[PDB]
Amino acid sequence: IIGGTECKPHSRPYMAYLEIVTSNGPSKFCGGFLIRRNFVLTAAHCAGRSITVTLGAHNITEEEDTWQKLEVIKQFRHPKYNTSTLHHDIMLLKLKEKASLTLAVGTLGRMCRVAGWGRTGVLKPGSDTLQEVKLRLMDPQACSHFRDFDHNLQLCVGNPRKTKSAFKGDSGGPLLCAGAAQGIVSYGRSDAKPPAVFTRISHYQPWINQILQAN
Ligand SMILES: Cc1c(Cn2c(=O)c(C(=O)O)cn(-c3ccc4c(c3)n(C)c(=O)n4C)c2=O)cccc1C(F)(F)F
Ligand SMILES: *[C@@H]1O[C@H](CO)[C@@H](O[C@@H]2O[C@H](CO)[C@@H](O)[C@H](O)[C@H]2NC(C)=O)[C@H](O)[C@H]1NC(C)=O
Ligand SMILES: *[C@@H]1O[C@H](CO)[C@@H](O[C@@H]2O[C@H](CO)[C@@H](O)[C@H](O)[C@H]2NC(C)=O)[C@H](O)[C@H]1NC(C)=O
Ligand SMILES: [Zn+2]
Repeated sequence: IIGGTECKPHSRPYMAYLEIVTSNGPSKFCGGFLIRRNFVLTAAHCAGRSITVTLGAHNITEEEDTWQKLEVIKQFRHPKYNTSTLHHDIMLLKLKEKASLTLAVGTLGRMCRVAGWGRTGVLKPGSDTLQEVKLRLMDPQACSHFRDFDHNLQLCVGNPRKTKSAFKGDSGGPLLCAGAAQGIVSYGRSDAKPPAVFTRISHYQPWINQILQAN
């Protein structure tokens, strides 16, 4: 998160920190959010050979009693996900067991909010703490330069006259507008100039329900 502020610890108890393993590189990291006690929603580009989810985190460097580190048994990447266009950048992770509900862990032109442990600048490392930024939902014309952006599938997020933005490592986290999840961090410019592209969750609700009912 660029231009955000550190959250009060555990103030976003649905937030999930993902560590993604690949067979041919080191760990990669994403966000996500707990939508059922045994399901996490995130971005399809966060898929890997294996994933561990950490719920209840604030400072991801300092293990504490709120932590619940949970195995993912199965990854459900949207079947039309496209690795070039990042159309349909959405994925459900089924956890091996249902999470415990605690104070720190629970399920989930207007201004929306996005939180994450990602980089705090183009050349800065990922944040040790959960950060949150308020971003403006933009008309789709603001994202035209993203040639594969589609207004029906995606949201256009972030005033280009502000530096505020999600960035690397924030992929998969939710954009909340009026306390409801509307977007998923997907992609943007390498130089972090807003706006960025989010997955429009509403489009995918039938697919989400289909997976949840079959698993
Ligand atoms: C995740 C992210 C990123 C990361 N990022 C890169 O850093 C990056 C690079 O080259 O280093 C490239 N991409 C990329 C990924 C996909 C892209 C695409 C660009 N463009 C321009 C495009 O049309 N597609 C489909 C990235 O998404 C940048 C800005 C914002 C955000 C977000 F959090 F807001 F989503
Ligand atoms: C997040 O937690 C880590 C671990 O407690 C903190 O890292 C310590 O930070 C101090 C000074 O910032 C260093 O001198 C120590 O060496 C660090 N310890 C370890 C184990 O690396 C970090 O400051 C915390 N970040 C917060 C709360 O913002
Ligand atoms: C991912 O999306 C790309 C971009 O649309 C697809 O590539 C296009 O596929 C159509 C249909 O085969 C062709 O007519 C275009 O020429 C292709 N364009 C490019 C730039 O290659 C691609 O097929 C998709 N991949 C998957 C597996 O979904
Ligand atoms: Zn704590």
